[PDB]
Amino acid sequence: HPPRYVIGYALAPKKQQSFIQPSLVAQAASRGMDLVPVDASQPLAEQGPFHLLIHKLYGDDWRAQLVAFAARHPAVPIVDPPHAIDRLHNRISMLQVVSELDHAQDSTFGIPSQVVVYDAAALADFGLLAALRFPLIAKPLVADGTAKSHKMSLVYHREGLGKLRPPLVLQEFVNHGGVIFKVYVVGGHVTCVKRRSLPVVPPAAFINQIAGGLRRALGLQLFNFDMIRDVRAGDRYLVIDINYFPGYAKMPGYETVLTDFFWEMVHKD
Amino acid sequence: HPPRYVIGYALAPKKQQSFIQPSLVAQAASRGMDLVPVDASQPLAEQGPFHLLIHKLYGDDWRAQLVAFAARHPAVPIVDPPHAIDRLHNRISMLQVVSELDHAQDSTFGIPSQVVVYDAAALADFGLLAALRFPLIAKPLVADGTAKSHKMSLVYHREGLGKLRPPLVLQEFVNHGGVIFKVYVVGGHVTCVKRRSLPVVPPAAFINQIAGGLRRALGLQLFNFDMIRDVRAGDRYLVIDINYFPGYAKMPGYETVLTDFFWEMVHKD
Ligand SMILES: [Cl-]
Ligand SMILES: [Cl-]
Repeated sequence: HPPRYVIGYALAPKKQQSFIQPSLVAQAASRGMDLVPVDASQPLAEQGPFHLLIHKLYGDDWRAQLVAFAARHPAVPIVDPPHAIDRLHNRISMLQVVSELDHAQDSTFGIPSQVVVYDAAALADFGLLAALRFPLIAKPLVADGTAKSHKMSLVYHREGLGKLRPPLVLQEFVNHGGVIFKVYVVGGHVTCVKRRSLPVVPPAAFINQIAGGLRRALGLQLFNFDMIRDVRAGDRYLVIDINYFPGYAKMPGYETVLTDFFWEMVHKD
Repeated sequence: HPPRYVIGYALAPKKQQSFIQPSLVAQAASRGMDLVPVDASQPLAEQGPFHLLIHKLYGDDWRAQLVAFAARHPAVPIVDPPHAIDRLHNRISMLQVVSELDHAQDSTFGIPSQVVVYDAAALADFGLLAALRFPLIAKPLVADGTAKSHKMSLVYHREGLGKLRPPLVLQEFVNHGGVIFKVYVVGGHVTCVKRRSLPVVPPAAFINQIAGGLRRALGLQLFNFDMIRDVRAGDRYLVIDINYFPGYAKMPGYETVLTDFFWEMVHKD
């Protein structure tokens, strides 16, 4: 009796293997939603009508197909738009966006200061590096997340630092008490994981406002953010990283969370 | 007998006053080129045919008119495209682009390392700031050049630093021997000014290759860059700033340089 919605999905085979699971496909179809793979080997405008597109692909060809799609079909949502995803690719611009949140709660929300190093010479000669407290978080300045060496790494000593490839961004990583909070966000829904960095949770209303703010600022429905407590004061939180469309299939109950999401998106008013 | 070219110009009144001078307009017309102001109070597609557009305006309305213009008239050059100008607005992304030049000359070309500070708290608490050698160069992280307080400033002491507005980018400014080189570029043409920062020139072939590289990397025909010698080694140069469409009317002979440019652009093959 009631009509059916197509969710097209354009994902790499490994993301497909991990995120598109029998349980997801079956729950979604049970509620009237058909997850349908997108032929990477064929144009998007040549592909069957969609009420919703989700993807995690990069590259000029894909972005092009999506811009075309967006022009041709303004009412069909894209999760997430390529321009919104680009906002994550420069670490310094990403954190620029997070700076623009209003904080106007009894918990405070800061961004950590960063050192940017652009060449081999600087990595050896820059005096300021010799007054940095290890361990350090290092990330290439522009990445995307695709290459394995576009990921955050710890550095325990100067010698480890000198073997990294510039341009990179460094952050002191010492005020956190050995605890990271990975926060997974799916539209208006938030979930939170204490993890022990170096291989006592924040107030839930606070985390919700932060997730709310990042979502409005980045224009992404699917991300996680890492945060730490500043254990100097013990009421101050710092966002240290944001990653697009993370590995939700590790969270139990993810199929229910993503199916409710998919359904919210295909009733977008 | 030979045909005439229209150069449309969209500039703020103060840039108009300084750059559009009787000598320019008269030299250009003498060579068959009509500089014609653009009605800011009317749409661009409603304005008379142009063989060339030069502008120094910012804002979503202008960028829109230009994107439209670019779609409708691909063969008409725009100096410079808005997306190319945006490449200058984040100091860290700007220097990212300059990092990507090949250097493959007996002179070396580096980028200085930068500290990025995002909030008031960090400006007071960040330990790394207390091991920085003054004087410092400070610039807001995103600017555009429009507001007067979107310009590079010197900082002589910690107390001066604590009164600046984050997010900002800091650079140690101590290795330069008190000498800045402002380098003005107009398409393939370069010119060079020794200036005494804190209120013995580089090889010309070196400066030309750098200007060449920045021009190809940024996709801007009209900029200047500031460079210093590293006076430790005395053969190593660092780009410390780039500014779109600078005050050429201060250089004597600028009318001849810009008229030859305008003419090169309206024979673009
Ligand atoms: Cl997954
Ligand atoms: Cl001028």
